[PDB]
Amino acid sequence: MALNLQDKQAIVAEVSEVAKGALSAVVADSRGVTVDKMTELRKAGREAGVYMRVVRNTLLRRAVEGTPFECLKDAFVGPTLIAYSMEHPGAAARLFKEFAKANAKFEVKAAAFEGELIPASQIDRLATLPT
Amino acid sequence: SRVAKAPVVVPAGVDVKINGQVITIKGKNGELTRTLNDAVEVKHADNTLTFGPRDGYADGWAQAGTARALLNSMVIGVTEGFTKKLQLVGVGYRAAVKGNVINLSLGFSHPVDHQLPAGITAECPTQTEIVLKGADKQVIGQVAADLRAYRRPEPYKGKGVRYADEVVRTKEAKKK
Amino acid sequence: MKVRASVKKLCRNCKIVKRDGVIRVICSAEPKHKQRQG
Amino acid sequence: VKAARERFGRIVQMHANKREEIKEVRAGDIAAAIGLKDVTTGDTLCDPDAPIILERMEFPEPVISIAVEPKTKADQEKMGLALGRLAKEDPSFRVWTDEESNQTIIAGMGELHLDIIVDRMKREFNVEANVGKMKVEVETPEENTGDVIGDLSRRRGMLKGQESEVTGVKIHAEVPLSEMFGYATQLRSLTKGRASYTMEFL
Amino acid sequence: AKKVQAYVKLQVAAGMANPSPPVGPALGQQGVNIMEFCKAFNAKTDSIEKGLPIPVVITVYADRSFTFVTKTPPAAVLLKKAAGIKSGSGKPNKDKVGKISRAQLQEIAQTKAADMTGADIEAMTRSIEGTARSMGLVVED
RNA sequence: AGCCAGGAUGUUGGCUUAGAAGCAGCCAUCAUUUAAAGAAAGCGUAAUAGCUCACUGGUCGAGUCGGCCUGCGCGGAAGA
Repeated sequence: MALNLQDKQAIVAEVSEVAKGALSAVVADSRGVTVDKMTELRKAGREAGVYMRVVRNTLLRRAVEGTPFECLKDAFVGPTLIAYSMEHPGAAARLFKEFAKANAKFEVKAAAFEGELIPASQIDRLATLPT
Repeated sequence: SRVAKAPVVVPAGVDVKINGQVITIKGKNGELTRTLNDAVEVKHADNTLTFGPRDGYADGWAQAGTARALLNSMVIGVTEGFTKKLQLVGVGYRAAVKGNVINLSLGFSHPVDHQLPAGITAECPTQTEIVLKGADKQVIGQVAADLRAYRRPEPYKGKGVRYADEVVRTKEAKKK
Repeated sequence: MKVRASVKKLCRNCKIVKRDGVIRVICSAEPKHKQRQG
Repeated sequence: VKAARERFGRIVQMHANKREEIKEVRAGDIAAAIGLKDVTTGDTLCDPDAPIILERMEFPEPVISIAVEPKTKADQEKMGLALGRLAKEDPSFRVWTDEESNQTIIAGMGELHLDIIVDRMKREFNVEANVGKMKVEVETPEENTGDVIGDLSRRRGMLKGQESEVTGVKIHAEVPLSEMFGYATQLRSLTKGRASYTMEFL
Repeated sequence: AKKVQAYVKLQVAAGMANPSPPVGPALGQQGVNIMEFCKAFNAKTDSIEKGLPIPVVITVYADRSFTFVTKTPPAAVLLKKAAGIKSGSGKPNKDKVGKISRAQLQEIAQTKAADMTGADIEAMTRSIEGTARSMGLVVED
């Protein structure tokens, strides 16, 4: 039912969940196994949260129309499917960790663990904050 | 129609010679000539080829699409050539080649020799492999089929000549 | 084949082709689905 | 084995068909005794004191039963003696005129086996005779299950156990007795001559 | 070297580990013998289903041994022995199809959320709730 | 249209509790687990594997899909 009106609506209905929470994820379509990717998206839903939308309506034009209002670099979605997995208690939580650790094993591929960084800042990951 | 509404990307390194409706190409490998149908119009336009409906004919686009496909096949023939692989399931089915006349040993009762047409290089990498190469899709396919028709595969074991990709529909004889 | 005076698609992989005017059913799944004349 | 007395007159040891009479045989020899009117196959000949039994008490079960009738209704004595002698020779080949009606029925182990029996009857004990007319359990390779069951369902055959062992598959089937008539040969061509069965009156 | 690649569903109720004798080992494709027939199921087949349905996987891997992180107490046994009424599908539209209640749901939620889990512990709980409710009849407790 | 692939591990179903097998009988039973889970698609259907009901994401640049009415045609259509 990914029609034009449902797209015009779910573009914002999927921009909102990643624009109020943390970064989301994306998972390609290469090879999901009877155990690996099935039970892995299972444990994804289990630990990550019961709000993540592992579905993918991530057309390049639908993205540029809906999501690009904030963090306008979403229309490069020529790449494969998206398993959108946000995070509740702050940014880069267990969902982001699982996606980034699944891009290399325990799944087909996680499309470089796309993520959504509102800053698009200089070249440094979020690791310069010890105590 | 859709295929006819598309340009043939004729690379640099092959000679294109269109005249009237008779077409001629000269690539690295061979030389290919064929007169298109009267209802087809051709033009080069800077390192490509076009095919459209020459006026006054109903299936102008149909003939143009056929001609586009033929000219692409000729271009890729003279560019990289074609290559048909054939296999021989069946006891003692040799495909010895001498000159350019394959000596098929399918053991009917008698020798069968297949005179190839001009433009087919028929080597036999193994005892039960044929590799017909050359620069014309249609004649290579037609000679490969004239071969395979000697012993079309059977349904019960698959005995006979087959294309390298041909999936045979093997079936069970009967209860007994 | 079958020379039924009414050829129909007996399976899903049957196709209706009209070689030589004669309307034929050719099926690349089951060879018993090969019919001749519409 | 029989607990009786046998005696010797001619001892012959020679090629397949020829017979070279000798005087005595020692241990490790193979010869043919004569007039031995009592010992059946697998029974032990020995001096009055030697082994009561020497193993070998098992041979297969016939698998094919057919009836038979000579050209003239009254040569059935000739035929019965022929098929008592041939049955003595082949312990895997029975004969019993089943007293259901009267019919003299012949149980061998194969179609060609029974052909051999009938032509030996016509040639040696010359009587030209024309042949005529439960919970089954079958083993077979686990590739011919589909056809053997298609064959069993082709016959009025209901089944009992869908159990597969390890070197094959054990099929159990309830089929008529007036039926199957050649189930061994049908099965052998069907199973690549690699199956056994049994049909003993459920 | 993987999990069950030999999916052949022929195993009678869990009183005996994958009972071949009964249904008949038509799934005779099993390479299992008296070496792998008493290794792990014989020693960890007590606290899941003792005389109830707990379907066994067909896992035979190429570590030259048989071992894996086995599933939880099966909901198939949980909702058929936590019921009293051992019925289910087949006679679900005529009479009692077995018992299923919120108490059985809480039981299965706190029990089978160890290894037979899904998109949540509570989500596999809803799994057991479905395996208990879709029986065709439940006691609305 | 053409292309990069994903369907259970409560689930021999709780099942006619002899399963008649993550796709025989069978009732029905999304069964969260979703770019997906039907307890039923052609393969083995009584059963794996490797192509896979269904479904979609990824590609890709202008039309596509089925019906209904209608004209004129096509097969049906073989004899001395």
